[PDB]
Amino acid sequence: MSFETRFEKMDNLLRDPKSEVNSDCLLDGLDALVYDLDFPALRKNKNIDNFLSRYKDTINKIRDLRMKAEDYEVVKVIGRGAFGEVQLVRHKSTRKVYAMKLLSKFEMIKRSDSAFFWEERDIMAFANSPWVVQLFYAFQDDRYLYMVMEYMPGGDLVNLMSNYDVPEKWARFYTAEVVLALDAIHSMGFIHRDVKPDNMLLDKSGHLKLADFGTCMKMNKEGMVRCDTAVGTPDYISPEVLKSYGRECDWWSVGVFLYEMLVGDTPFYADSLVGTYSKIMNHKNSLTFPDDNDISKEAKNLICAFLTDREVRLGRNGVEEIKRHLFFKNDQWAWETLRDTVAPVVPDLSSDIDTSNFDDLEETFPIPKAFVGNQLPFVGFTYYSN
Amino acid sequence: SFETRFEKMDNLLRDPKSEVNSDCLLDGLDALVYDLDFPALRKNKNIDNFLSRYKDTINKIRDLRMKAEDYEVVKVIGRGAFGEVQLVRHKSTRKVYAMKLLSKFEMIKAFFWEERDIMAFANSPWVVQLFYAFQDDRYLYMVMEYMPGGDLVNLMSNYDVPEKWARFYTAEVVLALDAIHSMGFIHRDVKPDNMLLDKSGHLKLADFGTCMKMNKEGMVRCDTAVGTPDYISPEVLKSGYYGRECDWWSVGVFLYEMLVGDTPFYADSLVGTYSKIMNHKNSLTFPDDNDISKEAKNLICAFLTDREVRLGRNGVEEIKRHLFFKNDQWAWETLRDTVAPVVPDLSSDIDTSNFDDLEEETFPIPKAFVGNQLPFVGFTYYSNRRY
Ligand SMILES: COc1cccc(CC(=O)Nc2nc(-c3ccnc(N)c3)cs2)c1
Ligand SMILES: COc1cccc(CC(=O)Nc2nc(-c3ccnc(N)c3)cs2)c1
Repeated sequence: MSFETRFEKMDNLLRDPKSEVNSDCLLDGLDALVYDLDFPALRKNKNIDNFLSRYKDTINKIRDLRMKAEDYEVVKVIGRGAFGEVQLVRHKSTRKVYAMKLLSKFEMIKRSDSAFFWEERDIMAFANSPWVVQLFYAFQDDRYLYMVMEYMPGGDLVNLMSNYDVPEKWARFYTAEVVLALDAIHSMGFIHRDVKPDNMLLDKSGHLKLADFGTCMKMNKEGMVRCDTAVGTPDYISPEVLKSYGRECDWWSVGVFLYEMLVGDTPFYADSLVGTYSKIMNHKNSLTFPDDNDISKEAKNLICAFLTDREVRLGRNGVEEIKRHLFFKNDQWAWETLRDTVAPVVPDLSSDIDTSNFDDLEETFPIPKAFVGNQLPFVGFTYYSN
Repeated sequence: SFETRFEKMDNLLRDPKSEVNSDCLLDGLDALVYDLDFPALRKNKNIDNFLSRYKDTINKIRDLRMKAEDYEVVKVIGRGAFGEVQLVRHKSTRKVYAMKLLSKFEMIKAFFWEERDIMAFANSPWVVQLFYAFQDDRYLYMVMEYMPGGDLVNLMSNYDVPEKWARFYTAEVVLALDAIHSMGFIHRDVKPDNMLLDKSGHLKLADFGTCMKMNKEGMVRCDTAVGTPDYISPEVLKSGYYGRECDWWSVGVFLYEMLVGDTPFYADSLVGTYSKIMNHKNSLTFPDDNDISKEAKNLICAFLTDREVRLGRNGVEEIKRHLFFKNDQWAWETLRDTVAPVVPDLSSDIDTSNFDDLEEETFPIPKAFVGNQLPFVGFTYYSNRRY
């Protein structure tokens, strides 16, 4: 390369939203260093003291100029999870409405889990699919991570399933939309691993979008992934993920969702968590349908096609072999124009902040005696849209 | 407003004078990684995971950004306290520069800020120009335009300086010191070693180590002495509240040495010279030299007096008006456009004939976080520069 080339390459890298060394990732680096060094113990070191003093006025200006939590008015707590809460907010200046997921920095470190969010960020930020919930801004402070997404007013599939005996027409529509959306994620080289109705959200038109990309992972050259982590609720997970694989695992979960929609309960439910794991491992004999003519021949066929060992699982050869399945044969929609058709349940909403589909809903780090670098696992999480 | 805050934050990342422009920010990451890559500290998972995460990236960054291996070293054209100056050729552009190196370890065992600043933004034909300023874990680098004509020490050592020449060189020093003063700085250490010659034989000031910013009264309050033992003014020597009058004392010393051949307060020992300075009232004497003109003597004595009566106390113009400078060859306003008394005859773009023939220890591995690279974050001048 030439002199100019090297300069222009470096210059563009400061401007790239996919760059690790963007103007924003670099500002995080400084902001972190200053948080982890402002203690009296460490200030005994002159290098540390002089540095902090030198960058006092500057670090403050930035802390006040950059996007902060006090820039938003909180409207309602629309959810709760492991390491935080999701809330309906209004950006005080623009007056624009968003869903904001908060993640506790102290808790994440304590609970040793402090790297999942990376996958969740990139997916929502750059997916640019009508099937993925859109990330507009990502920011932070010494205590939390913030994800500013577009608000899904229709609620989740858990709420839908709880308010209707789902007819087969609807189950076909919702399964198909899940299939198209999982395929979009796979096409970005990702495996979800724990697909559940809690992750399936409804837009203002009643169409599907996937959310909460916690368990997601990037595939290797062979389209494969390795792990050994703590399973949450085993109910929706593939046997091979519990036994610990490729994207076949996400198709196992689709069969569990299609079962639950039509039967009313999950196929491997048991009292205890360990109970559910046993039923999954012994799927070959545990999977049974009730004696009511209700489920069609093809619905049963597709369920069993997905609820088998990976080696014979519908999907092992690709999306198209799932799409071709007779269960989907219909006179209402084409796969290529489905998200343009009329959704089976269209939400009737009172406002831009209607929260009718959502059910009605502080330990910090100690002072360190030496350098601990608690802010280091979060440098570069920041993101802004233009 | 929302936009206002973006714009404000945006002008800050772009400003070459900003503390948080792309240049400083990249230095901040580069530093953190250097001060953390040790086995002791890597036992901390936060530290290990961070380093592993930013491995591939920090390397790309290091390979792209300006580094010392981008230059071919032609000769060591100097040495000083904290490093060496060398004639280099940028391997890609093939362009020739003088590069001053400063040992990061030795410095620890903050003058460079004033020096960097003056050379980068002076925008005067009297000041040596800074093009790039880069670093690493061991050195600071200052890429300046190469002065092929050498210093005034070399000139004075190869010629019996005639008065015509001494007038020219003094005048150019006067114009250049005034330029620094106009940037609100006291030079504090004016000497022939700091006076360099361009390809045309014209003056430029270099090595701005001792440079300090004047206050509202155009004064400096230093509790300790600063400068060279022979050029140091009585008031800096006993520091301390003083002004730019001190630089004019040194011009006197520089005038006397060019005409007499020796410094005015020279003595056997260094302590001896200090004594003679403090007694400038009786020590200043001229030899039986049927060549030092009446005015040359007058100007020397005008500068070599106590500050209260020193030529310059009222301003540059009273120095300029002095009869010593009365001549029919140049005007003050068109002097650097006149033909220099010694025009260097140079063989190439890398002719180093005016430079005498010339011919490493680092920080130990730390057991805990020391942050030895923190006093240098922001010294880089490459990404965000004034054009
Ligand atoms: C992993 O730790 C946590 C912490 C807190 C909450 C949760 C659940 C969770 O992930 N909810 C999500 N909600 C949205 C969301 C997007 C658009 N609109 C609406 N209404 C909700 C995206 S992810 C998990
Ligand atoms: C601070 O301690 C040190 C360390 C290393 C060298 C020195 C002497 C010193 O300051 N030399 C200079 N040389 C130049 C220079 C510019 C253009 N062209 C040419 N040929 C030389 C500028 S400053 C002092």
